[PDB]
Amino acid sequence: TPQWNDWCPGCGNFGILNAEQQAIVELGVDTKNVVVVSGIGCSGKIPHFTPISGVHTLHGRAIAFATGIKLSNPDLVVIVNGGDGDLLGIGAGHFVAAGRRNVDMVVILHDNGVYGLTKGQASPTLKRGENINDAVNPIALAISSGYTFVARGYAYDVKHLKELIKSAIKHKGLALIDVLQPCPTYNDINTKEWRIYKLDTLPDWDPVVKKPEEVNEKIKRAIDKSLEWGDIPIGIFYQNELVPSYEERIKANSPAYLDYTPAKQLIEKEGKLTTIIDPLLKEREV
Amino acid sequence: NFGILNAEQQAIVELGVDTKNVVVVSGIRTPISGVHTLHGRAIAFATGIKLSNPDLVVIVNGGDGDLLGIGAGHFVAAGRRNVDMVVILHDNDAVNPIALAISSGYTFVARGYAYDVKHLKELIKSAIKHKGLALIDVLQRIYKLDTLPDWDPVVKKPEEVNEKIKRAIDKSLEWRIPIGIFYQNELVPSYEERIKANSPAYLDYTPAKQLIEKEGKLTTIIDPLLKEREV
Amino acid sequence: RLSWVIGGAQGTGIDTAANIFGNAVASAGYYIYGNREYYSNGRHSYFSLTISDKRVRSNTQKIDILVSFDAETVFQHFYDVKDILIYNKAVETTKIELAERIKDFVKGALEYASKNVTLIPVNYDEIAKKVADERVKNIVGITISYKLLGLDVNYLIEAINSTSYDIVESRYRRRFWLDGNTAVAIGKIYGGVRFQSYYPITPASDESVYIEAHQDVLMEDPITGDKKKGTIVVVQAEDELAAINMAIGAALTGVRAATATSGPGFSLMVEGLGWAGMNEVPVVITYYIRGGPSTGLPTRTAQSDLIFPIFAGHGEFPKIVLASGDHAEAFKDAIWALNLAEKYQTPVIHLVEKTLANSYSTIPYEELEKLKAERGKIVESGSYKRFKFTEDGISPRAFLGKATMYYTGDEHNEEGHISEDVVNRTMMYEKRMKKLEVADKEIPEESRVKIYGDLIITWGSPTGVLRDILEESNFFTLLQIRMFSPFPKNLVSKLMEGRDKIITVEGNYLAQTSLLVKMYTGKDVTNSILKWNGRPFLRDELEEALIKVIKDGEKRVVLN
Amino acid sequence: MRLSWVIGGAQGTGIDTAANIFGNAVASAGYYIYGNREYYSNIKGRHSYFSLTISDKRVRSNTQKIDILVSFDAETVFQHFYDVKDILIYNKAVETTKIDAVQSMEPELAERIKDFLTKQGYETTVKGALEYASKNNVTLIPVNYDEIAKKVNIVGITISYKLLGLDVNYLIEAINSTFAVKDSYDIVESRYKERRRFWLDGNTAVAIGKIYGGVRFQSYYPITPASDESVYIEAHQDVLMEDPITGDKKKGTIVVVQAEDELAAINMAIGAALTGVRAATATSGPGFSLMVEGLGWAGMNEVPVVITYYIRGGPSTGLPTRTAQSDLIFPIFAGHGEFPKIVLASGDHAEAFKDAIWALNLAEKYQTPVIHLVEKTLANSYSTIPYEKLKAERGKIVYKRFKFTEDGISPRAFLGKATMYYTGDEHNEEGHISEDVVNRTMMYEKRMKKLEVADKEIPEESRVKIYGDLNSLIITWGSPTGVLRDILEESFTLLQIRMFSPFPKNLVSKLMEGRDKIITVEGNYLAQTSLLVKMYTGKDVTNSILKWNGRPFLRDELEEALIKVIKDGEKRVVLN
Ligand SMILES: CC/C(O)=C1\SC(CCOP(=O)(O)OP(=O)(O)O)=C(C)N1Cc1cnc(C)nc1N
Ligand code: SF4
Ligand SMILES: [Mg+2]
Repeated sequence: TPQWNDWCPGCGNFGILNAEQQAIVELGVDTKNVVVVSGIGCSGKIPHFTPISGVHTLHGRAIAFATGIKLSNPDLVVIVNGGDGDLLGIGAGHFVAAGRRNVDMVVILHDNGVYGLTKGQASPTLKRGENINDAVNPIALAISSGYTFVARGYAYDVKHLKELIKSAIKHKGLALIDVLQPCPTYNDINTKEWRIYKLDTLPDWDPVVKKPEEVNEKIKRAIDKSLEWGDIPIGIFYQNELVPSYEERIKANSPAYLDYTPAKQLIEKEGKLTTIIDPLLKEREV
Repeated sequence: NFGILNAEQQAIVELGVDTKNVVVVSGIRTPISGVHTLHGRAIAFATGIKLSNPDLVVIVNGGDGDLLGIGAGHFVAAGRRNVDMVVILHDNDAVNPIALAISSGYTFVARGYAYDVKHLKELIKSAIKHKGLALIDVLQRIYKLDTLPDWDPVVKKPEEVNEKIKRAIDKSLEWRIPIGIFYQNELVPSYEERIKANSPAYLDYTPAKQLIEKEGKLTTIIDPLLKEREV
Repeated sequence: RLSWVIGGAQGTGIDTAANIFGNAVASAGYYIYGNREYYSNGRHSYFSLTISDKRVRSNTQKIDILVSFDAETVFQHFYDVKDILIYNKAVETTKIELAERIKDFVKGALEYASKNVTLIPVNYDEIAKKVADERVKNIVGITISYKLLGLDVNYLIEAINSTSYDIVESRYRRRFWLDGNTAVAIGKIYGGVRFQSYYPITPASDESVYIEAHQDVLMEDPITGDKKKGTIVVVQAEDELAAINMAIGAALTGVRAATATSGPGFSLMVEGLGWAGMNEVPVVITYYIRGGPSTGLPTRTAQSDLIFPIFAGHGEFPKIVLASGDHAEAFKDAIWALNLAEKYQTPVIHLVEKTLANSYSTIPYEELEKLKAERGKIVESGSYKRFKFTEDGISPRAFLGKATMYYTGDEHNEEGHISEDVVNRTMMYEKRMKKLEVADKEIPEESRVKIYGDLIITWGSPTGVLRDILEESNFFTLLQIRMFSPFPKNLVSKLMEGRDKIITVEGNYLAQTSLLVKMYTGKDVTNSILKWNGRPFLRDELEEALIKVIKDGEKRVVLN
Repeated sequence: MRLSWVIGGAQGTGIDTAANIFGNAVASAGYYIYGNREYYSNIKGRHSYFSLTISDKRVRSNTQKIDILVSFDAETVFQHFYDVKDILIYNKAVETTKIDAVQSMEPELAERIKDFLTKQGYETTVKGALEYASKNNVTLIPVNYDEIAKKVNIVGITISYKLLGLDVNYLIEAINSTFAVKDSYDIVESRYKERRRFWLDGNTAVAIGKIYGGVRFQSYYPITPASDESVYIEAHQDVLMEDPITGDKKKGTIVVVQAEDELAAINMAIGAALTGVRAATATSGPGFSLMVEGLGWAGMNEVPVVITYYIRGGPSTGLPTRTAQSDLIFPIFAGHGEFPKIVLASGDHAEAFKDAIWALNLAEKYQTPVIHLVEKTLANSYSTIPYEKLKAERGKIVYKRFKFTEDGISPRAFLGKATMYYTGDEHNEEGHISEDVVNRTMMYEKRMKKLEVADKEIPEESRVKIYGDLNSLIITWGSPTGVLRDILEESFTLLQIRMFSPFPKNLVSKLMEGRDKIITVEGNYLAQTSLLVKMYTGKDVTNSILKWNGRPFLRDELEEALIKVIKDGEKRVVLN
């Protein structure tokens, strides 16, 4: 069990870590099947955990690693943690491509404003003027990419974060939770201190698609809400379970897929290859 | 293909740009120079060309798979810098270039049909002329936003951006298929302009024109750099 | 040994024509080695095959029979033609960079061929009008040249139906049609690959396209005989970075995962390769060597990429590298590569020249056939430490879902946690490197090398050309290196020990194989035969250059 | 007379400034310094230390053994107690602390110190370590930084400064020109100019080298050893240029771009170079692995570009903050398809500065990428450098961009100043795509000929350095060179390879010809330099001294390995 946590005193990650552990306990998932896949950075050092498996990746590549794990063994429950530099700079391509695919997994973004572990350079979420580059809009990009469950949360409201994380896992398809995490060591602005309100408050807020005719209308409401910043919403901006996951699209093609997954197939018995090649070779006889 | 290329020559001619300062960068004439780059990397190359010599006019030509597949990280990164150049896009699921371009934003975003070539040519002239990073998605039901009641995609006051973004995004979900300019916001400074504000000499003596050497002798002076390091 | 070429414009049934000819001639009982040459598109291509009594593993520059329907093909090939030249009469009076050089080197070209080639004009346009009311040049065509061979039309009608004659007069075991892509595809399927990810790239897409077409797979049991239905997941990644990273992800699960790329692509996978090496992950990359650098010659071949793949990646880590020489080996090596990956818990690069990918041949079944599985040091469960310190460097391998484990690209302790501890780093780095030393004692040197006759040192496709040069002329020991890491240094050195001429043959400017040979043995080669023009080695051209090396003592022969 | 000083501390707690103050003041009094920072891939909480050598004579390295340990906490004591030889300054207010108490220390380290101390055997407290120190002749000095903190970092360095017996008026200046001494000065008593000199680390030497060398476009992705090089360049991006024949000053700008990834970074710089600008990037192992595709295109289209490659611990993420010499064969043969690359490696701070300029000149002359290897030790080590007449070689500048010549080098025009075609696809003299067999053979040859020409025009003597002279040769490159030159001042021929491509074949054969003992010394496992030496010369090294533990070679440890090779033997000595 021993492994020491070297986050700075005060770091939004302590919160993400806590919400995520709690998310899994409460959800009654077999921890034997949980795998947390993380990119590079401060955020990448989770775990740090409870006996969960952890795959610490390459910078920007978590989503590609996570997709291979998931399609080989769809029983697993794959969570991805990455930094802002990670998922939206160097890994932005993997980020957009993943929404085309709709794999059942959770992507959790550590919205830091900075390259923390590399000594504080502006991340792709830092606004110009804080810095010569604009910030991207994570939630809007996810919706465009896109991306069948989307949400924002705050690392200093573990309660709310834990419930986002839970419904993201329950969600069948690719979820994104964008988490605002302060960095007392390198983000002088966006302290905490630094405003937040919850969408779930608003009188008639309904982010779930019930029928496919209300797709565009739910998108448009999610984009409007993604534009507020300065004096900041939080919660589930959009959700749509009518879109089939990638694993459902493999079945509509390969019925035996979900019954006999790649991770369970026995290619060998006592070092003897079990796969039948004979029609492949027969179709090529002279 | 033949038509998209043609429409680029003619916009260049019609805006009166000097052909010796045009570079066309693409993935995998007259006297226009061409740079055939690596797969999905044209924008990074273009960025480098344009920032060393801002007097050049840099057009990026790419395929749907080139940008927005392999190049999709360069695509969104470019939207953060707002470099004065133009990206012409020659159009499991598929992605929405317009929405991704506005969400990553991308300060001129448009759609043309591959013929109307007239209309495309006027879009290309708008893009070049536009101060910042323009994208034209080109398709190869259709109607022109240009011909609606009060369609004005241009932001002219800081308070209009939200309303302009919301309308562009709505129109980018229509599929009635809109073509034209969805969004133009020249209140966002160019990347070159942002360099100027910190390094004021940049435009009037550019990195490409700087003489770093006279007959084998290095003309830079480092003495003040070496003085701050003295024991 | 006869040498046949058909040529013309792309998408003009010249491929099906070639297919049929080759089916016909092969089902009679002869052997074929075929290969196609083409540009990146309209343009001109041709198919060159050699027909022979015994196994044939090469082509020739020179052409015995040339079938041609346009002026282009005559112009392209007339200089190489030796015996028969079938041509279209309708193009007899057609005028012309390749073209510039041909302006001094159609009538004029036949003028040249006469002085000395038998010259068969054909009323192609006329023959086709006589099929009416009853792209047909192609069939006669293959018919004229087929009766030339003096084989019974019964076999060539057979071939046409499973998809003129008398114009001219006659002049002259279980087996499989395999190309390199197909042979690898079928190796991987048989070898147990249940996850292939890839990005489309010219020589390598065909392999994954075949695997996806045959993803619906059937597995038996030797005991019960109970057959079970399986599925190979094939993902088209967004880029080559995604491709390896998916494969590596999938391998942590226990599945045999692979990918296939070519040069541009491999350069993008170097980061992933390093993670797999750091984390002791089995994964194989099929590396199709094509003309480089950079984009290079996408439709052409080379042997340019050898030292790079052996030494790719930015620290030190074990990787196994394996090089196929013919179509049968391509099928064997795919399976050997998987097993090696799993036994030594490390990435394996399987090198395959582009020449072998697209070229095809008639392969006799006894290849073979015996192929087993080795899953290495693998546990079901599940206190377990993934990277347990072990004498042979190979830690017992549990799979995701079966044990609590930690993987990381940072240096790590036995748990897989991050450690910057000086003692752990020394021990843990050594452990990964030991596995290569263990592979060197445990893989017999004689398996990493193939020896014919009894010095020419080579690898890959020129090996088959050099074997075909061990009947014609009274000629050497032929040493094919098969595994470059761990390199068989003691055996290669011993084999280099008692001779006057040591020649190296390879498709490189730098003669990389000599560089490697020298690095591990200290011994130099006496001569080198090189080529880098994007074209395979040819039987005749290589014969003549070998003479230059042996007669005139020429140190470095370049094949233009 | 060389003196070993160490100050330790938790990452984030003061430090840096404490070592840079002490270091400045000792240097201002005309003494020479070589200082090195050892720290974790961490921002706050882990143990860092600064090792400095003090000397009357130029110095190039550090030792395992310490003569003065300054410690303010308890972790420092445990981390180092074993290595102290003379004085150990400690905080008395943490004399009671157990090992089990110390949360920061990697558990694997904590065990070793626990037993040690149990065998021996003392308490497994700080006291226990301090008490071990005493029975190995270490003079303890108790300190009450608490008592002083309320009766009023600096106190620690001030005590150790008094131990030297130098003038307090440098410490002061050192403390004034940067931002107590009255008290701490008087608790223990003493126990022990010529030319301009500059403080440099490898990063700053390269950055200043690039600024002076004409670099006006630099792209980078943040990565630990090399984001400091850019940043420094960005901070001084507004630069002055003057020629003699007019005298006129003219102000310029170095564009520094923080790219989205390393692919982008190399691709922007290549892009910049077509324009005629001198362009460069800076990276480390993970980033270089991503740049290989770009290097290929630059090789193919004969584009000058320099990549500064800092070598950190690998493979993969590896040891982000630690050094190695692991990356030699890889950069030399990086890329598919064969193309000229020039590869250069610095062995000290001054050479870092000069090679950066040389690399720019070679890029431009042979129209090809140039990789400049700098170990991460050089980047984080710093030293007092004396005056170490340096020119520009813009090569063959002025239409067919790839016109054939016999030396392989085509006259170069820039974008804007001529109509040009560039492509990654094989191409003819105009730069258009050409699969033609004769063009192919000729064009591939022409690129490759450039390197044969470099092989002739660069003398072999400028590609190496030679020190000492004897019957027992040592071959090395990079930072151990400095360590071995310091060893030559107290009781062999030392050959330092500088350029590995084109490699100085014949000079190395020649120089190996009459010896009993040939020893490679390098921070890697495979002994990569020996493999290169054997590749090019056919000859073998007799022995190796190797180290792969993330730590630089140290003066005392490498001296004990030499003896153990030379007097004694053993083929292969692994440093601990
Ligand atoms: C182990 C520490 C290390 O080497 C790091 S950490 C790091 C962090 C980037 O910040 P982020 O926003 O993704 O994470 P944060 O630290 O949580 O802000 C980078 C870019 N790197 C460097 C790096 C750069 N490029 C590649 C390809 N790989 C890398 N590891
Ligand atoms: S740096 Fe910012 S992010 Fe990295 S640990 Fe210290 S605080 Fe948390
Ligand atoms: Mg971050």
